[PDB]
Amino acid sequence: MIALDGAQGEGGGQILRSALSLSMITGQPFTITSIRAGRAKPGLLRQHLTAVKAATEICGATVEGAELGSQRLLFRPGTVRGGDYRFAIGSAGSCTLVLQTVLPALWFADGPSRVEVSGGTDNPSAPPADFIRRVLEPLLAKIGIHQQTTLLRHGFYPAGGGVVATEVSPVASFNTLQLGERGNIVQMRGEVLLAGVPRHVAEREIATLAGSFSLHEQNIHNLPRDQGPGNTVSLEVESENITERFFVVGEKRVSAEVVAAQLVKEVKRYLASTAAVGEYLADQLVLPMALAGAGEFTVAHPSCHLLTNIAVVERFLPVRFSLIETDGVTRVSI
Amino acid sequence: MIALDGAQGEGGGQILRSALSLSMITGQPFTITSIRAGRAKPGLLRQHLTAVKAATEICGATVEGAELGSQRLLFRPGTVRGGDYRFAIGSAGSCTLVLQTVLPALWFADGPSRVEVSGGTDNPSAPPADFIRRVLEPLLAKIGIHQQTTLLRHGFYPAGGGVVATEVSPVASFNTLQLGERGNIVQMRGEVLLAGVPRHVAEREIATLAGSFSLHEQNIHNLPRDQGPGNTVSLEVESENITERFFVVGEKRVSAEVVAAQLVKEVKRYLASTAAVGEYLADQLVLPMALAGAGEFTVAHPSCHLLTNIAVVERFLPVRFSLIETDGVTRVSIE
Ligand SMILES: OSC[C@@H](O)[C@H](O)CS
Repeated sequence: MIALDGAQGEGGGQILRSALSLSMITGQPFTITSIRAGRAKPGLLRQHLTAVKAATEICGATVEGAELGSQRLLFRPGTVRGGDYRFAIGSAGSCTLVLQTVLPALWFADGPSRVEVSGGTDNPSAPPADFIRRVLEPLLAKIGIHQQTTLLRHGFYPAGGGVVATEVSPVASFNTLQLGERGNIVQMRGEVLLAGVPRHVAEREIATLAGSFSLHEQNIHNLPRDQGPGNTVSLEVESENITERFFVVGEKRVSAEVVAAQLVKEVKRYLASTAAVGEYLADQLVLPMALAGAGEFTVAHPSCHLLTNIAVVERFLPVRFSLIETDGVTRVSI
Repeated sequence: MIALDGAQGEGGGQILRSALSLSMITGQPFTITSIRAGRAKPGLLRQHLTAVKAATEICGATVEGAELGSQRLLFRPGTVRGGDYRFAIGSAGSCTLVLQTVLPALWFADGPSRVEVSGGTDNPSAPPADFIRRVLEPLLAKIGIHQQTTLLRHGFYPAGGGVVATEVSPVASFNTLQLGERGNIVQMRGEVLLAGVPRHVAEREIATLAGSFSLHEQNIHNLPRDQGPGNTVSLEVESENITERFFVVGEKRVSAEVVAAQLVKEVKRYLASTAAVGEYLADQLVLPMALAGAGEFTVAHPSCHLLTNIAVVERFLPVRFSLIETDGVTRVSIE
C-alpha cells in the first residue's frame, strides 16, 4: 500500500492517472490524498471519476472515495483483463486522458483488448487524441508494445461526439529505446484539419507554416460538418532518429494566423534545441521506459510534469531515473 | 519587454514574487498573464498585492493591473532606493513572502535599508520567518550578501501579530559559494518555542527528539501568552560545510509526540541522502548564486519549485543552470 500525496509537483490529475496505471500493472494498491487541493473545483471532478471507473472495470478494483469533490481515494486493483471495452466521457472530457489511464495496464492484460472512448478529441488545452497514433505509437512499437489507435470521429471542444478506438496486445518483452540526437531533418509536413470552418482558414494557416518552413506536403483534411465547428493544425518534423508532430487546436475567437503562428513558434523551439523529444512526449516515454528497465531520451528542459511522472513511477517500481541537464539538453535515463 | 505566463511549472505566487525581485534588480520591466489561473481564488490576492505594493514603493514603479482578481500585471521598475520601510500583511499573511520579494532588490539599492514587516511568522504550511536568520543568512553572507533578520515578535497561524525586521547593505562584491557534500556531522541542537502552551508539551517534544538523536543542546523558549497560542519545534544539523535547521509548527489539536515525530521524519529524510541542502533551502539559493554568476549546491531531488525559480531567473539574468541528478543526489551549478 503506497500512500500518495496528491499535492506533490503541479498537484493535479496527472498524479492520479499515472498511479491508477502503475497500480494496475504492478497490482500494488494505493491511497492518494489532497487530490487537486488548490484548484478552483477541488478533488475528483467528473472526468477523474470517469478515468477511475474505467480503470476499475478493466481490473475489477475495489475503490473508496470515488465521488465528486473527494480528496481521498483508495484503489485496490485486481487482475487486468482483456476484451472489448467501450467508455463514454462525453463532455469536455478528453479521450486522450482515459486512454493514457487504461492503455498501459492493458499492455499487461490477460489477452488482447479493444478500447473505445467517445468524448473530446481536439481541445486547445492539450494534445489531441491524434498524438497517440501519430507520434506515440511508433515509439511504443520500438519498445516492444503493440498498440494501434484509430480516430474514428473527432469531437472538437466544446462539442463532444468524437470516437477513438485502440487495439492492444499484451507485451512479451520490452526493448530499450535510446534517443539522444534527433539526427538531420528528413522532411516537414503540415496538415490542417477542418470541420464546418471555411477552407480559406486552412489556406491561410498553411501559408503561415509555409512562410517559415519548407514543407514536403501541405494537407487539408475536411471532415463532415456535423463534427464541427473545428480546426486543428499540425506540423510533422520527421528527423533521422525520430518523428515528432506538434498540434494547435484552434479556438473560437482566435484567427487563423494566430493559431498558425503559435504552431510555428512551438516548432522553432523544438528545432532550436538538439533534444529528440518535446516536453509532452517526454512525459509519456517515462512509464514505458520504466517498464523496460532501461532506455533514454533527450528533452530540452525538465518540466514539472516530467518530475511528477518520474516520482510516481519510482514509488511503484524499483527503477530510478537519472537526469543530466547541461547544454540546453537534458538526458533522461534509467 | 519580458512576458511571463504565470501558469508555468507550479502556477502560483512564487513566479510573481521572483519576477518582482528580478525586475527590480535588473531594471527590466515585465508583464505576467494568467496569474494563479487554476486556483480556487485566482489572480492577485491580498498578500500578492501587498507584495507588489512593497516592491512598487522601494523602486517607484509604474504598474498596471494591481487589483484583486487581476490575472495580468505589468511592472516597470524605477531605481531601487535604500531607506527604511514598513509593510503590514496583517492577516495570516506570511512576513517571509514580502521579505523574499524586497530584500533581494535591496541588495542592489543605492544605500542601506531596513525592512520591517508585520503579519504571520510561524505557520504549519511553510518554514517560519526564523529560517531566514538561522539558515539562509549565513549562506548569503558567504555569497557576499550582508543582511540580518530579527524576529521581534511571533505571530502564530492563524493569527498575525508577529513582527520581523531586517537590515541590509548593498552588495559590494559577490562570491562563489560551493556546496558539495554535507561533510561530517558536527552537532545537532533541538529547540522548542512555546506561547501559551504548557511546558510539558515542550518537554515531550524535546524527549521525542532525544529518542532519535543525540542533542548537543535542548532549549525551551517560552514567549508571553500575548503571542500565542503557538508551538514551533526545530532541529539544527550543523555539519562541517553546512548548517541546516528544520522546523514544524504545531497545529491546533496535534499531540506533542506527533509534532515532534513529523520533525524527526524531515530530519531523517535529509540525513537519508548525502545532499548538503533540503528542498526549501535550495529554492532560496538559486537567485543569489545566479547574481554572483557562479556557485553550486547538492539537493536530494529536483522539485517543481526549484525548476520554476531557475526558469524565472534565466528569463532575466544571463546565466544557465545545470542539473546533474545521479546517485541519489542532484548537483545544481550556475554558469
Ligand atoms: O501542537 S502544539 C499546540 C499549539 O500550537 C496550539 O494548539 C496552536 S493553535
